[PDB]
Amino acid sequence: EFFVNYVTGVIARDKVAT
Amino acid sequence: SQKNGIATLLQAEKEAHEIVSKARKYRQDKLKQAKTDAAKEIDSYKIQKDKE
Repeated sequence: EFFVNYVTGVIARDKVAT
Repeated sequence: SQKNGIATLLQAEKEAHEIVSKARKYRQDKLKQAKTDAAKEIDSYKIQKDKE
């Protein structure tokens, strides 16, 4: 699934839109 | 496509290393010519001032 040199992470859906 | 997810990245880093090699080899051949043209000069000067 793509499109140091890049950032990876994970967040709660409560703030995905913001 | 998803495999295009590396098309813009692998080639980007390859271009980065290409410009690297450009900096480290266009200057290296200058080290080749500089170390050579300045080495064939001394003996030629010696003979130039040794005919006299």
